[PDB]
Amino acid sequence: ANHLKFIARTVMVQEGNVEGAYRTLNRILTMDGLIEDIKRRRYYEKPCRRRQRESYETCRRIYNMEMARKINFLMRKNRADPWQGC
Amino acid sequence: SSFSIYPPIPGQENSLRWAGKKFEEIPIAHIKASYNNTQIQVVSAAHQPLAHASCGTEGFRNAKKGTGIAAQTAGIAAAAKATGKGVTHVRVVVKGLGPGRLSAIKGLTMGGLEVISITDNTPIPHNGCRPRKARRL
Amino acid sequence: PRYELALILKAMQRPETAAALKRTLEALMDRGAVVRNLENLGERMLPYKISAHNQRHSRGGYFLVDFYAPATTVESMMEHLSRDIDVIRPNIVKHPLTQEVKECEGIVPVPLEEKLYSTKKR
Amino acid sequence: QEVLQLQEEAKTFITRENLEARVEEALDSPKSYNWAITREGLVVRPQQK
Amino acid sequence: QDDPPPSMLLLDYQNVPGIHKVDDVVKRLLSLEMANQKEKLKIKKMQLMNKVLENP
Amino acid sequence: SNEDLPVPMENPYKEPLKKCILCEKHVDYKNVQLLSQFISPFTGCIYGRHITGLCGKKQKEITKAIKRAQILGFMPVTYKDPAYLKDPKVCNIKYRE
Amino acid sequence: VESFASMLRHSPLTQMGPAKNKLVIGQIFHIVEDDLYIDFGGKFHCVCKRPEVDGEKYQKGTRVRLRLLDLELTSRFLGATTDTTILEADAVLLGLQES
RNA sequence: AGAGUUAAAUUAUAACUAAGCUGUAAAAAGCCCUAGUUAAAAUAAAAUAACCCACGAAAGUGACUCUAAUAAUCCUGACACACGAUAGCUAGGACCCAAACUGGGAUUAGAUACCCCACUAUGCCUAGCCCUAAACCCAAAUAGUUACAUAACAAAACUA
Ligand SMILES: [Mg+2]
Ligand SMILES: [Mg+2]
Ligand SMILES: [Mg+2]
Ligand SMILES: [Mg+2]
Ligand SMILES: [Mg+2]
Ligand SMILES: [Mg+2]
Ligand SMILES: [Mg+2]
Ligand SMILES: [Mg+2]
Ligand SMILES: [Mg+2]
Ligand SMILES: [Mg+2]
Ligand SMILES: [Mg+2]
Ligand SMILES: [Mg+2]
Ligand SMILES: [Mg+2]
Ligand SMILES: [Mg+2]
Ligand SMILES: [Mg+2]
Ligand SMILES: [Mg+2]
Ligand SMILES: [Mg+2]
Ligand SMILES: [Zn+2]
Repeated sequence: ANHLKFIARTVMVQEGNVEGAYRTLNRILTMDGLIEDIKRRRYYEKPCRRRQRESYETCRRIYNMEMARKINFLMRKNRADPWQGC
Repeated sequence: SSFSIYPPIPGQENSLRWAGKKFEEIPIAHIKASYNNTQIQVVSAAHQPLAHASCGTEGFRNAKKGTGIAAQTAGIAAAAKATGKGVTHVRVVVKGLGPGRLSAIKGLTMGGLEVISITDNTPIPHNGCRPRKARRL
Repeated sequence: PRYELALILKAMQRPETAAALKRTLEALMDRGAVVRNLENLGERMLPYKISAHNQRHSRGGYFLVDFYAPATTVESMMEHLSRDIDVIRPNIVKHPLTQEVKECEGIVPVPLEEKLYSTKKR
Repeated sequence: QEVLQLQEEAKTFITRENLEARVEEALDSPKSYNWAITREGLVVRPQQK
Repeated sequence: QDDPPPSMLLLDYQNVPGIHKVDDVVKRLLSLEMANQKEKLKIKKMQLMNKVLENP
Repeated sequence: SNEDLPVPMENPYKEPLKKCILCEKHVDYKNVQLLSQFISPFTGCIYGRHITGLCGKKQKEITKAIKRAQILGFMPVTYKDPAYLKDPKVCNIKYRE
Repeated sequence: VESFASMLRHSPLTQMGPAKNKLVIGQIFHIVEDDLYIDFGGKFHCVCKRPEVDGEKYQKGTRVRLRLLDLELTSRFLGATTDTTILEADAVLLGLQES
């Protein structure tokens, strides 16, 4: 309101197509996390529900990043085995 | 062909024109996209309202106006009324997240109007007013 | 220095700007501040429109006053600079040169934690 | 060491006589705290513009 | 209720030599006027242990 | 009598601990550029540790210095200040794919 | 008769020190069509990819050069009592025995 | 614990445009002193930072600044003393928004429920009470050990 207009959350189209700039804008809001913020601020969530959701999200993030680390560690063993029928 | 995403600053000496006018001279398309309705208004650069349309004005009714096809027809009709008043380019701003966002933008595209910039101005409170309670108690 | 005054003034010309700075520093010296120096950051367009003294401003000058002041007179300084109308925003902070930079010695790598669960067979 | 440092810092303090000259000097000499940092950890100053 | 003077010249800056030849500005800065409450607490604590204590 | 046994000394090959970007540096609320490098250009949000990559001390000092500059009126809230848009990118977030 | 501490003191692996950024010559003992199994002689074989240049002269018994990073790739994941060895080594190809 | 301040929203109220706006799986009721855009006090709450794990004894605390400040040369210990989330009570003030109760509209054989609309106590401040919680991390405090050893599950077993 008090700020200057049309600087924030603004992308410009290239060569006359708007759908690509729209997916660009949606990626900006997605990495900034604003999309889930608008989904979660449609209704009110109690602080107990907020704490449970943050604990669940932290647990899932820890498990997923550690599992992806294990996949990236074991990716070099996906080659064909040299000792078949030994 | 170095293209920048960021807008041409009014205080800067950047030289980009669309049909002879500067960047802040181009009219504005406010797109309020709610979960049940989509209201479209094109206004001038001096914030004088050029034309207005909505899904209820396009002959749709209550559950029919929440879908995207009503927002698409609203974008086509609003771009037709904007072309009737004689505007070529418009800077479009979207308020709120709804199912008719894509449909409103492409309706404004297909209705005989050109867009150059899209700004998402969605009301994000910094923990301000308390919203309503959740469903399914 | 001990305190630092982030002082955003109204955008105006040289003589009444210098006069407003004059009465601001005599207001500080009346409460008893020992001012070290004055700093100008120039005049800039504000980040946002600020409503103060029944007016909306967009441009303003940025000034810094650093001083040694007793702890009881900071409220009197803030009250006088709130009633002053040629200033748009006064704020008083502790000066960052009072604290000394504690050492970033590097990022200690944290081990992954052991022994969280029992040695039962699943 | 601190009282000898405060001895020489008191010479440049603003007094009643010094106030006019210091206001006139400060309104003529702007200075900025702005600097940038790089990925390698080096400080870039915008004073070269 | 003991009353420290405003010109008390707080605890950390008492025993260094050459104070009274230094002008009023630095003495005012090093006095209790611009000091914190904890400096005054140290001053009261030092005076009270020198008042009542046997071996300080 | 065996001089070939190892000695109980510490590790000589300890490569020193990796440092943050502002490490043995001084942060401030008066410099808008340094505070605004760690801020999203389109929205004004403050990046976390996984994007910024600091010691926790400096991450907290950057957060407090930004928020002090946000309240005191030195830097914009809703957007990055466009005069400092073309600063070098220290953050590891990639917006264009 | 030499004691074993004396042999550890004069072993080349003790002279190696760090396993990071060490130039070690190795010998290829098994050929998989894109995968070279190279025994550089420390503990484990490493597995490299066949380069696009001179790829015909990498055969069995061929000596190559390596830059070691980890002598044994081994990590800890949460909920594990013991670490997870991959039973391999990590090294990349520079060239083959420039003489 | 005091004192001072407000960025994102939101609103009283004005100016242009439109005949519709809100509401859901779908509808009705309600509002058309309505809806959109531009200007904006007061009150309430403090996105991102936070993939952080700090402060406090616990409850609890994460918008900014300043002031005062976080006992014990540090063992256990009450029916004594001092605090104690939300909800509730007396008096004064404030009231954007949310909302028990209530009244309408849906659904149902019935619906004094789950769904929708409006509003009250209340949620806020000052002053005094009330002394209750799944006040739970269901794991008492202070010193220690990895010796013996798996009822089951869970957060491994244990000495003074
Ligand atoms: Mg406002
Ligand atoms: Mg309601
Ligand atoms: Mg329940
Ligand atoms: Mg209070
Ligand atoms: Mg009706
Ligand atoms: Mg009111
Ligand atoms: Mg906040
Ligand atoms: Mg203590
Ligand atoms: Mg006790
Ligand atoms: Mg209570
Ligand atoms: Mg109450
Ligand atoms: Mg009420
Ligand atoms: Mg009823
Ligand atoms: Mg609890
Ligand atoms: Mg119990
Ligand atoms: Mg006990
Ligand atoms: Mg069993
Ligand atoms: Zn650091």
